[PDB]
This record gives sequence, structure tokens and C-alpha cells, in this order.
Amino acid sequence: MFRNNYDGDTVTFSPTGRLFQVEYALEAIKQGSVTVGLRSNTHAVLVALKRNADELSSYQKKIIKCDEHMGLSLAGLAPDARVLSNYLRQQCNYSSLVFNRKLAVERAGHLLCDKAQKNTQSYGGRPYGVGLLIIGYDKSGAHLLEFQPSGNVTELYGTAIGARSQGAKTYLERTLDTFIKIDGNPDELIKAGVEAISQSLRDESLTVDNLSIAIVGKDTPFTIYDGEAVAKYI
Amino acid sequence: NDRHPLESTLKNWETTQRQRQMEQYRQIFGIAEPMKRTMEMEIVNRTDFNPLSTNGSIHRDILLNKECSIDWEDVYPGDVHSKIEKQLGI
Amino acid sequence: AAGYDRHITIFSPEGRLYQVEYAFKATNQTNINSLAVRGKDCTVVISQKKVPDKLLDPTTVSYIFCISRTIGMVVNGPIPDARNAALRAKAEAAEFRYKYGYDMPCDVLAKRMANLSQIYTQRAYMRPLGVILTFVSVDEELGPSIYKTDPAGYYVGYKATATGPKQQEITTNLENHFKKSKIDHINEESWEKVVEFAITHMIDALGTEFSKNDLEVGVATKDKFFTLSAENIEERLVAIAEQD
Amino acid sequence: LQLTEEEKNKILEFVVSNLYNEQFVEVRVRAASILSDIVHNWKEEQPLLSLIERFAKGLDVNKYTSKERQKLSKTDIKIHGNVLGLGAIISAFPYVFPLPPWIPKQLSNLSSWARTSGMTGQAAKNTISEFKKVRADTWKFDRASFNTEELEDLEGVLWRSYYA
Amino acid sequence: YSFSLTTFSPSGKLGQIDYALTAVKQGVTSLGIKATNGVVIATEKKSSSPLAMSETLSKVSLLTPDIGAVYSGMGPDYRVLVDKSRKVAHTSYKRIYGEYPPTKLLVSEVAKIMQEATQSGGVRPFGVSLLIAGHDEFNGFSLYQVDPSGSYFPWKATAIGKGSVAAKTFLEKRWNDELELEDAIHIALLTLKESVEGEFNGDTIELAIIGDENPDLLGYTGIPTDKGPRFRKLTSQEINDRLEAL
Amino acid sequence: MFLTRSEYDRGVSTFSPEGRLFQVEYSLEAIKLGSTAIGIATKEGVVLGVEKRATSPLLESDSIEKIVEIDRHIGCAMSGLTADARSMIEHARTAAVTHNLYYDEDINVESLTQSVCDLALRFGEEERLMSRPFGVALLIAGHDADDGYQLFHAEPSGTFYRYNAKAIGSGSEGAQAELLNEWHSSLTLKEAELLVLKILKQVMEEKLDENNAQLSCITKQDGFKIYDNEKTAELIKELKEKEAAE
Amino acid sequence: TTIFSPEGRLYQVEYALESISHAGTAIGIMASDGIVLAAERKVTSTLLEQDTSTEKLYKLNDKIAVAVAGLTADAEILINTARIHAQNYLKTYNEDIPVEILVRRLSDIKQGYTQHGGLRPFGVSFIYAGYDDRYGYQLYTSNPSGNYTGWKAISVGANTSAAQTLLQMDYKDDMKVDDAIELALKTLSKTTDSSALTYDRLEFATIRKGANDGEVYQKIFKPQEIKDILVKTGITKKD
Amino acid sequence: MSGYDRALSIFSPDGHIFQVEYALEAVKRGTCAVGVKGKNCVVLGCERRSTLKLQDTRITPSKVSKIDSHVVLSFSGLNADSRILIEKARVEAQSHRLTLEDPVTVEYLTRYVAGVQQRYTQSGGVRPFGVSTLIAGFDPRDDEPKLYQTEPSGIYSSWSAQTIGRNSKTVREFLEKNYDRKEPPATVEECVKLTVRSLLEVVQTGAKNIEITVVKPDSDIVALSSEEINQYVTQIEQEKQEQQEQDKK
Amino acid sequence: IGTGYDLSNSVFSPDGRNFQVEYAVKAVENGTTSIGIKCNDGVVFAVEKLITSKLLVPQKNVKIQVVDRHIGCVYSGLIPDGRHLVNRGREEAASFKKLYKTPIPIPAFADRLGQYVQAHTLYNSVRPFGVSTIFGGVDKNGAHLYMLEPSGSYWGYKGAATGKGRQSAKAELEKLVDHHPEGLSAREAVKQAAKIIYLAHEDNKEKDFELEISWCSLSETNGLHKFVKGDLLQEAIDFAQKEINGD
Repeated sequence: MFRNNYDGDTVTFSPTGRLFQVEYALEAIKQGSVTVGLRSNTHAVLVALKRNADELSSYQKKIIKCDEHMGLSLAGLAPDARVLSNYLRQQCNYSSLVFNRKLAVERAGHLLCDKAQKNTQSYGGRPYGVGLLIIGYDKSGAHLLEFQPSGNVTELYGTAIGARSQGAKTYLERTLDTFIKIDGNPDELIKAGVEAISQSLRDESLTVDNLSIAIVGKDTPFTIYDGEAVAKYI
Repeated sequence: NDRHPLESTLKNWETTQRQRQMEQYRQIFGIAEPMKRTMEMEIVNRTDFNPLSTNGSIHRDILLNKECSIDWEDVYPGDVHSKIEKQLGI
Repeated sequence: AAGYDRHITIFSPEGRLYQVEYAFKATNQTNINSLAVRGKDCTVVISQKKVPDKLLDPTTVSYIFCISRTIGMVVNGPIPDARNAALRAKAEAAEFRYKYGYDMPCDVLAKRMANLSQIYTQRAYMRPLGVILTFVSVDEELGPSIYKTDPAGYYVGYKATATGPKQQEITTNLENHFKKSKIDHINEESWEKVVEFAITHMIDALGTEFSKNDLEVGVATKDKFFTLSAENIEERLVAIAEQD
Repeated sequence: LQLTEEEKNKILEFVVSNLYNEQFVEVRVRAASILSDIVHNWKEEQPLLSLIERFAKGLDVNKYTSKERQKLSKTDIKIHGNVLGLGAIISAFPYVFPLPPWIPKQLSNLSSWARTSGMTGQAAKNTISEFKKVRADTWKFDRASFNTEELEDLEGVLWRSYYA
Repeated sequence: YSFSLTTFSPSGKLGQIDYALTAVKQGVTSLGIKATNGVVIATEKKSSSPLAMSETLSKVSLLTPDIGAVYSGMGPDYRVLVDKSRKVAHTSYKRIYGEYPPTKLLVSEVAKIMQEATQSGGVRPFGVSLLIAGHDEFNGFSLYQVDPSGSYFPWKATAIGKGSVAAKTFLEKRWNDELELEDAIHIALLTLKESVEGEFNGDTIELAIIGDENPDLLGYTGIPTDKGPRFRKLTSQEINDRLEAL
Repeated sequence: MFLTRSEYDRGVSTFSPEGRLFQVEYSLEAIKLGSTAIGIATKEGVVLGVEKRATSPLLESDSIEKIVEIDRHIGCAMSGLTADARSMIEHARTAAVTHNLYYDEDINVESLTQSVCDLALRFGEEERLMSRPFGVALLIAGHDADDGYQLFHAEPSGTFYRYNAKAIGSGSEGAQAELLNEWHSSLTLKEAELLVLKILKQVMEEKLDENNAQLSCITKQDGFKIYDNEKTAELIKELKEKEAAE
Repeated sequence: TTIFSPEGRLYQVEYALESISHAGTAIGIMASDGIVLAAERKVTSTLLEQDTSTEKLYKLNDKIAVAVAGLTADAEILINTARIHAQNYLKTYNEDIPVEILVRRLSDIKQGYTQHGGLRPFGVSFIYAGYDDRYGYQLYTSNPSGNYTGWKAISVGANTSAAQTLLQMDYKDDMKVDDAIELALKTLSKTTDSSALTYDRLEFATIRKGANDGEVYQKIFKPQEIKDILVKTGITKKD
Repeated sequence: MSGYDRALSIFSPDGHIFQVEYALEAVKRGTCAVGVKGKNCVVLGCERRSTLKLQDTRITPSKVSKIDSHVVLSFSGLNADSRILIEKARVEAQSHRLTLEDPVTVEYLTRYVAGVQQRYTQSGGVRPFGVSTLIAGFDPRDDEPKLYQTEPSGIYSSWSAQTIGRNSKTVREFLEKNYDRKEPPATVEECVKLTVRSLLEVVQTGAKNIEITVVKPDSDIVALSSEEINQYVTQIEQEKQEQQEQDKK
Repeated sequence: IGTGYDLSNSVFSPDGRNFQVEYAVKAVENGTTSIGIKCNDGVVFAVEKLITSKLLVPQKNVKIQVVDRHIGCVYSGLIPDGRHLVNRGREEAASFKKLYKTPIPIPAFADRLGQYVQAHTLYNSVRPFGVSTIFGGVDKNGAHLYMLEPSGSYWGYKGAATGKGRQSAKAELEKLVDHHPEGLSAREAVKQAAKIIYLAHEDNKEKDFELEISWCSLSETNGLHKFVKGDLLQEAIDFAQKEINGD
């Protein structure tokens, strides 16, 4: 009853300048479980809800490490989230070998944009079906990047990605001054994320297995929590 | 080695002269010019397969500026399934 | 819509490449008329300059291109397709001068450019450029010269070729001058009278007077093709206004 | 256009009593797929409101805490048949353009079970995912017939191995 | 990968080549005649404007010093085939045998180029039919036609383009096996006088011959072994003098 | 019945308005059409089993072995066998041996599972992406020093989960319901064998015997072994007396 | 586009076979001491050069010949490939190419143009002829599919069915080359669409032994020699 | 994946009705090819279509094709394709020995053949081969007969007897009654007699249409001539007259 | 009987135009409003930056990009396409500087930038860039300001405006060039740029915003492109406010 002629190929433009396949690639983010990213002046944090397909089934991986100074969460396509995260780790190693720095996370953002925009511009492929929250810390402080798969990115104090994330997003937005100051007490920046992600659970509950937490600021490098590591944070 | 001084130079001459030309066009005209010229050559090479004919192509001699010039390589030149499963990947 | 026949360069039952016929409508997207003529020892190109917005810099609007020392062209069509074809023509002249040890003739550059247009006119994944190229020089072999090239890859010599959406009036006035004068060039010994003659024909054909900033000029003598500035055009407009 | 009102009634209570089959789970899902065909062919609303009431009686409540609503979804044939029966009603309505106001309300009860990670919630995820798929060509017009929180209750239904 | 062009239509026809013969059938006519001691090839020059200088648009072309060509169809397709045909004569045969190829070996090579354009993805077949005419020590004088298919044929006389069926009927009616080169020139000038779209004179008409050797046109003396060009392109004054004998 | 088609169905490398890839999703529905295969992981061994369709007597068994050795510590159950299933398994074999000769130790089962999923993302052998499906469902079972006894459902998508117990082929719903109602972290190897036979009995329609059912387990001590028909028979006899003992 | 019809049959091969079913008739006959090839040529053009040296019939080497039904443009690509293979075998083994090795060589190239979707198949059917020591006089046929078959007498192209019936009733295993001359001319006169057979409409050839023990000789007949076998046979369009 | 199973009516995914199914249709239309094992031989047999009166028999190819001194291949479906499929297998086996100091194993001649067939299925608008094959022989330094079937999809399987092509149901039905896997034909003569009985039920006319190759250990490959298979056909037809006249009424 | 001419990029419609390049400018027409003002010795760039949540990090989300060092760049429409065309420009100028040992002419950076964008209008294997660029700088010939389209068309300008507010912006740019025919100063262009931007934001009055401005003046910033901040920014904000609150 309302057929769209202009959403078959990634290279077509709508008569109104839309790239419909790319806007459909964003609707794949809404297919994942909620992850929340937030930062203070000195720490950035990721907290992620992990699904399973059955009660016998091991929960899905959500946080990935690229280097000691940055990593990411993935609410979108898991097998396509392995393509971007591989390329980001490859670029971290390229920076340590070819330039002897480590890849500042603004520069990591520019490289993900370039790679995703290439998929968005050429025939014989598809847009990436995944949104990334990248967190990192470098000479310019604590950093948090929302990569959206149209080939774009933005510097943000916090955000939520995945199904039912408008709840968690609105809690971060109503509780921002609360998390931006926290600094030298990183466990309250973790509890700030755990309140935010709890708003997207509609009487679902956090459990020791359902939830994963990752933090990267100052000396303490990028680390991930699972099982009882996240029991003190329930 | 025992192998003729000129052999490795003349083996790679056609590739070397075009690779050197594309770097001059990048330098004098910018990245757009060798990006245009490599995509024209890609369309011409990739859409022009015929297992029984190996004698170059008419449009590739126009593109390469070889339409009125003979080398010794043009007067002295040197399985259809094996060609098919190379053109498509095995 | 007839499927692929109208969207790629392939023959209709009739035998029409719709990719080429449509590229000839692209050349009139500028709404610009240009005129070229041969004198005794020069060839001249005059082109209508459109700068409607106050906000443009008229020094950056130009459809006239210097192709080498001795050869130059006007383009009819979109500026992105005119700058692409100018950059090819600059590279083709440079590589000919290296290979053959003498300056690239206008006839040879028009043929070389026309052979490139025949590719896009046969390969289904290549589209013909949306431009007409009007090369002019003073060749030591053919003296003053004019060669025109088009999206179909057909090129031929000329003594007063012109391209534009009002080109038929200019051409019909040129044909009537060459019919009465019977010489195949305008018999002026200096290029100033040739350009003035070429601005008298474009006024008379297009039904409008021109300011010094509403007109363009080209001057191809031996050893130099060059473009006039607005004050050199106004010297000619002043001499036209002094005569009539 | 062949059976009468006593034969279609026998067919209904047979397919509806196959929704509560105590031994087979494949005969409980098969029966929903056929109760959809019975319901699609109804021409008046009073039968459907009474079927909605029968299927909604085991549902449409906060009588269950999340741990009951979860453990009952792994075990309980009664609510399994009621969720399958209500999904059979929802999927009988693929292309009704102005979306009937009972559809958003009953989708709201199913989407409570869709979070419950077992056989009863599976029937609800399948119902909502099939619904969004048929309503994927109308969705800008149908998004107006739901609240903001109801549209979020429709979101996270695909528990596929490649969706994170 | 569903990739080819010029595939078979259910009645056993190639289709795209058929459309390529409709482009040939729309061109300004060209024709050729073989005589006892020479050959003639001829065509009209159609001006895009009377400001065009058709001393620049040659339609009749030298392939080797004893072989000529002319077309009907798309002239751009004919400028590109003629330069490959010239390259072929030198690279395949002159540089191995120190002598130019016959007019059956060069026609086969031109036809092989046009066949490869039918059996391809990515490329349309040519929009030209070529008449190739020439001389060789053992075959003697010859004339051939080549079509978009890559089919080539030996002809006693032929015509191609708009006026071709009326030209071919006149060529059947006038051809006999004892013609000489001055006779064949008159028959060819008569045939173009019926097919002409524009004005008829030495400036609008192209005409070439492969005849006797012309030692004047070799441009150097001292080597009788080298006989000098058989191919000669008639000057516009000769054409006007013969057009006064008409 | 009533039709329920969308416009996004049949899309290759395309997202629906929700993001749904419908080629890989319709491939994941084939886990109901195969012959039944079941896996049960425990602290003692991973018990794999498949229902046999009764063969022509002329078809010799080694042609259709749906429980297979990848390596001494890894094996696949398939619900259906295809050339692509043997392609996945022979890629897994070649991957397991190439790992052992490069890294001097036995492959981790997760890493083998990921390597067969990487084959599926490549579509065999340009950016490797999850757009189209490859092959069939594998239950990959194995044992390694780091992550113990593991059962993986490897899907046509190039993604997988570890399961404690998984059923694939035409018993999937009723089997997985009885598995999740019944599985313990206290299952012994013996009880895992009787559990897989009790599940098999209930789906198979037929009377369960050593000619319609097949068993295996991966054990760390014994390696992978497919079970002898006499051993499945004495286990099936033991199931009969366990239910008669009620 | 080289995809199967739902019966497991190739549309392009069937359309190439429709094309050759119009493409002029050719007969070959294998006598006890030589092979005959004959082909009927639709000369609807007066100005086409008859007494051109070939159109339907061609040499592949010093003891092998072909007749062509189909597109002559397609046939000449295969014919050159076969000529190159015959001389490359002679260069390698110092011995003349066996007929089976060459006929099937052209049957393997023609199958490849039927499998890959970028290639159209070749619209050609070949009636090969030749001698070698491995077998003796051999007559083979090959068609657009890449199928090939051995025969004692065969027709290809137009009017195959009428020609096969006429061959079948008059062919004898012990006949001589001059009986095969007569038979092939009779068959074509009993099959032709044209009112009567004549020397320019006819292409002819033979693969005899001659008088000298080492010889095998392939006279591809010039028009005047064909006029003599015409007037000897009783077809005899004579003054 | 076919017939009457249809949820809310139905619609098609990427799936079953496909190029490989139409290649299976081409295979079924090609002549009947059979193979049976014995105690210490394997016999492959084929249907010739009855040769035309003007066809040349002495040069007509033997339908069963030797790939190597110990391996034999026969087919149903497209002949041109089988010729291209036998060439690849023959050079693959000769290359095996040249690089492995080992003659090709029958199981490697079946995985290779079905393997190359699978690549022409996988992708590219290159079609799959319209061919199904029996591959039979012995490994070197062994006395076990082997017999494999391959299909256009690149699936392959081992059989102690099998049939492919036209009318193969009726042949497989006869083999299931006459081939006992405990006590297979104990002698070559009985193995050949079983293949002649098996083919006699499905061939067009008689001894013209059957042709057989017997493979034995240690490279003893042996085509049987028309005259040898005429004495088998005649002996089987003698036993039919004997069985009929041994009616008791 | 159909219009398949707009589905693909290497195709002319019947009138002889690339409809994908005509749809790619629609992506620019949705973009952020931005302008460049050309002075008597330099170029000013100004942008209205929409702040769709408070979370947007301050002074680190930036719409003005510094190509090379003596050139500035502001773009509108699809943001990923401007980033790609901004990174290629940086490569272009860095190549010229390593080879010719001088900064690239702005007229020459514009030509190399306009040939890369036209190349994506040639082939159906790629789509046009759905972004328009304003770029400009000071070189050895002084001040140049260019604007470049999805089509690859580019010209030099006295002032240029792009994105959503372009109508109101072009009408004010015309008032400037009419009142100041000789040209406006560096400090007069920053004040007047803020006035133009605030007046363009009157289309979207509810969507709160930030103003971001940059120099490239031979006298104020020694010919290098540089950011406008602090007191000169607040002096521009107050001029914009006192003239838009015109009571």
C-alpha cells in the first residue's frame, strides 16, 4: 500500500535527499539489548544488558577491547560488530608500530567514519547494521563517542543505545551534573550507569549474568566486569 | 644469477611506465586524475573476457595511448574452463 | 521506458544510443552562446558570460581554457564536465609533445579527444560527457584553425564553428557573411579587428548589447593563446561604439 | 462457504482444545495457526470480544511477579494456550489499515510475556515480530495508534544469535 | 553472472547485431567495384554545417599501400577500427614477413575485432559495415564487405547505407567481368550521383582506387624493387574533370 | 488461509524498515526441518545423538554419518547433511590440524567454532559481512583445558551460542521444552545418555532401537567416540526398565 | 544466460540449435578407401565472389577437413584453434594429429561457451573428415552443445531428416570413393531447396589414397573439377 | 521444503527451487548407469541408446571411462559435461602420483569430482554440471571393491549397488531383492550376470544396449565385448525358458 | 511509461540531467546553515550549530574544519560526506606542500577538490556526495572564497551561504555587498556574519543553538585561518542581539 522505490540499494537517493537503506541500518540498533555509556572529567563507563535465546544458552558478548586506552559496546549486529572492532584494533596496533603513540580516540572516530561512509557510497554491499559506543582516555582526558553507522560520530557526556533506550537516555539527561563531576570515586559513576540502564528494564531485573560493566580513565586501563565482579554493582 | 642484465627491466616495463605515469598525474593534477584513469581501465579490463582471444583490446589501446605504436612485445607475442574458473574465482 | 535501451549505451531496435542523445541536451544546460572565427594570422573565441548573483566573483566564471602554449578551447556544457575534459586535453597535449618532439596539432588533439568519446559511446558502463569542446590554434601546418568535438565522438575542422542554445542564428549570419565575402577567413591583419568583428556578430545575432563584464574573448596568434580581461574587451567595445 | 454454525462451532472447540493439549507442544502451535483461519473469517465483533475475553482471562493481570511470569512461561500449558490463542487473534488481522483499538491493547498484554524467555514468551515474540513485519509498509501511520511506552514495549523482540 | 549481451532470441537470431545493422543501414552510402586491372571504393561526405571543412573528414582510408577502406554507419566506430587495422597490418605481418599482408588476411583480422565485440558483456557491437579493397601478388585485385557480426564476404561489387539496395541493383545491371579501372570509376560516379543527399561535385565525393603502382608517390628513387603505392585517393580536380566527362 | 506477505521479503543484502535481513532469518528456520540431533553437555562428557532415517540396505553407512570426528577432542552433529556440511567439517578438520602444527597444541572449541563461523561470513572463499547464510546447523561439541566441555550451535549466520543442551531438527520445540524442564548441573554421563534417549524416544514416532538411533560422546579421557549398536541397545533396555520401575 | 530450463535443459543451446537448423545442408560419407564431404551453399547474390577459395569446407591440416553449418564468423575462430592444435601436436610428437583428438578438442571448447553466463555458445555444427593409422578413414559430427558422434554417413544443418533417410537406404559398408561421390551428389539433389544442383551452389572435397602407398590426399575441389563429377554422375547440367 | 506444508498460505525464501534442482532433472533424462560390487570385483554397466544404422561403432566411446589403471567412472546426464568432468579427474589422478609417489585413492577421486561439481553450484552465473556419476575401483595394496555415486550438488555416497538415470527406480527395486549384502556375488561371472539381469529389465531391446566394465584388484581393468555379453544375455534367457517350463500345474 | 532514470548515477534523464546529483543537493538543503564572508584581506566562516540534547559535549563538536593551514572549510548536509571530502582536501594540500615546497593556491585546491567530486558523478558503482562545501583562504594572490556542490560545480564568491537558512542568508549577503561595494573590513564581517546567522535561525525559533566563527585575515591573523572566540565573539553576539531585538 505504500511502496518505497528508493530503498533497494545503498547508493540510491530519495527525491528528498534521504538514504533510506542507511536509515534502516539505524533501525537495526533498536534490535539490540540496551547499553549505556557515560563520562565524568576523568573516567568513561559502559554498562550493557546481555540477552540469551533460551535459559540453557550462554549470554551474548557486548563489550569489546581494542587497546589498553579504549574499547566499545555494540547494540546492533554482533557479527558485523566484529568487523569494526577488528579494524579498530588493527588501527591501534598500526599507531603503536608506525607512529609510536597510541591512537587518540577522536582519531579512532575519524577512521570508523571513513570506513562506514565507504560502505554507504559504493554498490555491491550494505550499510553497517550496528551502532557503537566507544569509550577512551588519552592526553585530552575522558572521552565518549557515539558512532552511528551512517558514517557519523559525536562527542557526548553520555548516551544509551538499543531497544527501550529513551528511558535510560532521559535519566542520564535528568541526572547529568550528577555523573560529570564524579571523578576520583569511579564506583558511583558505575552506580549512575546502573540506575540509567535500570530505567530501560520494564520490570525485568539486573542479574549477576545478565549485566556487564567496563571502565577506562586515568591510570586504570580499559577493564571488563562479569559474574560476581558485577554483583557488588547490582 | 647468470641471467641477462636487461631481463627484469623489460619484464616489468609496461607496468612500470603506467605506474610512473599515474604518480605524475597524481602530483600535477591531484588524486582525482589517476582515480578516474584506473576506474576506466577497470571497466575495460573487467567487462571484456573471451577465452579464445588474448590479443589485447581496442579500447585499452585508446586509453593507454598505444593506438598507433608498436613495441617488439606487439610483433613477438608469447583451457576454456581454466580461464572460466580464474575469471570467476575457483 | 524500454528497459536497458534508454539507461545504458546499447542499441535500440531503431539503433539509437539514448545515453548519447541525452548528453547533447546536457550541453545546453549553461544557456551560454559561444562564437569562434579565423582571421588571417589568428583565431578568436567570444563567449556569453552569465553572472546573475551579485555574490559571484566574475574572475572565477570562465568557459575558456588554455590547453597549451598555442592551443585553447571554449566549452559548451556544465562546468564540472568542462573542467574534466580540459584537464584531459592538457594532459594529452603534454604527453604528445614529449613522445613526438613537436607541439600537438589542434587536429590531433580533436581526434585524440574524439577517440576517447567513442569509448563512452560503446562501453555500457561508461557515459558520454555532457560537453562540446571547441579547440582553436594557429598551427604552423594549417595556420589559424578551429576544431569542434562532441559527446558522440564525432570531430571535424571548421572556419567559424559555434555552440549554444541560440547557435542557429549566429551560424546562419556567419554562413551569409562567408557566402558574400567568399574568402574562408576574415581578412584583418591584426587580432583587434577580428575580436571586434566577432563582438559585432554576437550583438547582431543575440539581439542585445554587451557590457565589458557581460562578454568574454580569446586571442590565438602564433606562439600564444591567451584570454582578454574586461578592459581589453572594453577597448574593443569602445572601438565598436566609435564606429557606430 | 460450505460449513454451518454447528460444524464451524465443533471445529472451533476442537482447535481451541488443541491449544491446551497436555502432551504435544507442536499440536498447541499448529492449533493457533488454524484458529487464525477461523477468526479471520468472522464478519461480526461479538464472537471475537468473547474469544479475546477467554484468552485474556489467563493474561491481562499483575497477579504474577516477574519470577512467576518467568517460571510459568517455562512450564504452564494454560497460559501457553492463552498466549497462542491471543496471538492467533492478533495475526488474523494483518492488513486492516485503520488499526482497531483492541489490537494495541492486546499487543500490550502479549508484550509483557515477550520478555519471559521460554515457550509462553516465544509465542508472544513470534506474534509481535510477525505483526511488525506485516505492518512494516504502514508503520508511519500505525505508530500513531500507540502510546510512546507501548511502541517501546514492541521493540526488543528479535532474540537472534546475530542481534546483540 | 547474467552478464552477456547479444544473446540468442528464441527464433535463432542474435538481436543486438540486428539493431547494429539498422545503424549501418542509416549511413551515407559507400560502394566498391572490382575491375580487370584495379579496384574502386567511393562515398559521399555529409556536412554537419557548410562552415565545416570536409578536407578534414576523410571517409576513404589507406590501410596499407595496396589496401583501402570505406564505411557506412557510425563514423566514430570507423576511426577506431581503421587505426587498429593499420596497427594489425604492421605488427602481425609486415614485421614478420617484411611485406604487407594480403586483403584476405587483413579482412579476417578486422572481422575478428568485430566478432569479439558481439560475444562480450560490457560492449555493444560496431555500428559500421566496412568495405575493404586491395591488391596482392598471388590473389590479385580483391573487394570484401565486413558487417557488425564479424562476417566477411568477397564481392565483385557492393554497396552499404541508405541507397544500398538501389545501388546494388545498379551494380548488378552494370557489372561485367571485363571492366577496366576507368570504366569502374565511371560506374561508381554514376552510382553515387543517384545516392547523393547533398550537392554532387569533387568536394562532396570521396573516391579511391587500388590500380597500377605509382612510383611518383613512393617519394624516393633508386629502388625499383619497391614498385610504389597501388592505393591512390583521387584529387578533387580529377573528380571534377571526370565529373565533366559524365 | 489468508496471505501475509511483505515487500521486504526476498531481499538480499538489504535491511527491512526494522533492519531485518530476511535471507539469514529464513535460513535460521530450517532448524525445524532436519532429522533430530540433540546435544547434552556435562562435567563428565558431551553426549551427542541423532535419529537415523532407515536406509536402503545398499547404501553403506559411512555415506551418511551425521555424527562426525573433527579431531580427537571435537565432533559435529548435523540435523541435515549437505556438501556444505562436509565443507564446514573439512574446513574444521583442516583448521584443527593447521592449528596443531602451527601452535603445537590442540584447538580451543570456541576458536574452532569461530573459524567455521568465519567461513560462513565469507560465504566460503570485498569486506566479509553477515548478509547471506551458508550451509546448515552444526552442534559442535568438544573439550579443551581452558573452557571444558562445550556444546555450540553454529548457525548459517556465522554466529553461535554455547548451550548446556540443544535440540535441532523436527523435535526442536518439544525436545527443548523437556531439556530445559529436566537438565541439571548434577547430570552424570550415564544420566545424560538416558536423558538423550528419553528425549529421542518422545520425538521419533517409532519404537526406539539401535537401528533408528545413534549416540556418541566427547570425553576428555577416551576422546570422541561414536557408540556401538550393542551399547545403544543395552542403554535402551536400561531406559525400558527405568520407566517400568515407576 | 546459461541457466537450466526446469526440465534440466539449456535454453541457449536450444536457440543455437534453432539457428543452425536454417544454416545450409552438408553431407559426409565414409567409403572403404576414402571420405567425401559436400555442402550446399545459398548463393542468392550474383555479385558475391563464387570461386572464392572457401566458405563451407576447410582444411585443418594435411589429412583433416571440415564442413560448416552455422555462423561462418563463429566457425573460423574454432577452425583456427583446431589448426593451431594440429600443428602444436605435430611439433610435439613429430606425427600427424589423430582425428578423434582434434574433433573432441573443438567439442571441449564449445561446451565451455555453454556453461559460463558471460559467453554466448557457438552457432556451429561440424562434419569432420580425415585419416590416421590408429583407426583409418573417420567421419565425425559435433554441434553447439559440445556433443560429438562417429558416423558412416551423416548430414548437418537444414534438411537433416530427409538426408539421413536417403543415406540410410543407399549406404553400403563395402562401397568405393566414386560410389560415395555419386551418393553424396544424389542425396543433395534429392534434398535441395533449390530447383537443381550446380557447381557454384555446391562445395565438394575428398580424402582418397591415390596410387602411391604413403599418400593420403585432400582435394578440395575447384569449380571445374566439381563440374566434371556433376557431368559424370548423371546430375549433368550439360550442353 | 516442497509439497503440502504451508503456514498462513506461503511465500518463498532463498531456497529449494534452484539451478541444482534443474541439473538433477537433466541427470534423470540421461541413460541408465548401474554398478554392483562382488566378493573381489566391481562391475559397472551402462545403457547405450540403440545405435542408429549409419552410426560408426568401432570408434564410439565406451560410456564407462577409465580415469586411471585402477579407477573407472560412468555417468548419466549430459555427455559433453561428463567429458569435461572425466578430463579433470584423469589429470587430477596422474598429477596425484607425480606429486605424492602414490596412485589416487578411489575416495579422493570421488571427493575431487563431487568437489569440482560443488564449485560450479556455489556461485557466479556458471551453471552446475547436468551429470551424476558412478566412481568405482580399488585402492592400491588392497582387495576391497569400492563404488561411489556423485550428484550435481556435489553430494556423494558409497553403495554396494546403485543405479542412476532413466527408469532407475525399477532397477534399484530389483537390486534390493537380488543383492544380499551378507553374501554378495562370490565370483565375477555372477556379478556380471546380476548386472546383465538388472539392465535387461530397463534397456530398450537387449544385448545391443548393455555394456559392462569389470574392475579387479591390482589394475586388472577389463571391458567385456558384445560377444561376451551376448553369451550372458543368452544364458539368462535360457534360464527364463527353463523356469517357465518348470511350472508345476 | 516509467522513470528509472533517477534510480542510478551514470544516467541522463530525458532532459539530459543526473537526477542523483539533483537528489544529492536535497540532502544539502536539509543541512546546518553556514556562511562564509570575504573581506578586503581575508575570509570569515560562521555556523549556527543546533544542540539537540544538553549531552552534546561543548567546544569539541565542531562544524568548521581547518583544511591545510591557510584555508578554512564549512559544509552542510549529510555529515559523513563532508568528513570524507574534508579528509581528501587535507591530503591534497599536504601533497602539494611536500612536492612544490609552498602552500597550495586556493584556486588550485578548489580545482583538485572539484575534480574528485565530479568523478563520483561518472559511474553507477558509486553515488554523488550529498554535501556542499564552503572553503576559502589567503594565499599569494590574497583572499579567495569558493562554494562547491554535489554536482562538482564550483565558483568563487564575495559571500556564500548553504543549508536550511540559505534564503534569508543570501538576501542579507546581498544587502552587505550592496551597502559595502568596495568590501567590508575583517571586524565588520564577523559582526555582520553573526547578524546574518541569527536572522537565519528565525526559521527554527524553538531549536536552541551555538554560534561558531573563524578568521583568515592577512592583518588580524597574519593570513592563517584561526578561530573567533572570547571578547570578539561576545562583541559579535551583542551586535547580533541588539539588531535582532530591533526595538
